[PDB]
Amino acid sequence: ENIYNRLGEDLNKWQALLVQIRKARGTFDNAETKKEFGPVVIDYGKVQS
Amino acid sequence: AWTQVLLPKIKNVVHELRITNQV
Repeated sequence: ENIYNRLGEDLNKWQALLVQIRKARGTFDNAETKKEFGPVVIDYGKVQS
Repeated sequence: AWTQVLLPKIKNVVHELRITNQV
């Protein structure tokens, strides 16, 4: 409801954040399971689904 | 011989099924 009120009657309804959400699907929805970085590996295994 | 192998060292070809944006 907060989002709806904030963006009620946007370009049509949102038309913008419905676009940036698709980009936000990054760091996510990829065959990669654990992001390695040097000797530090952050594993999104439990949250992936 | 290669054919009857298909049906000679053959490489194993593999490909996968995945899903993206729920497709």
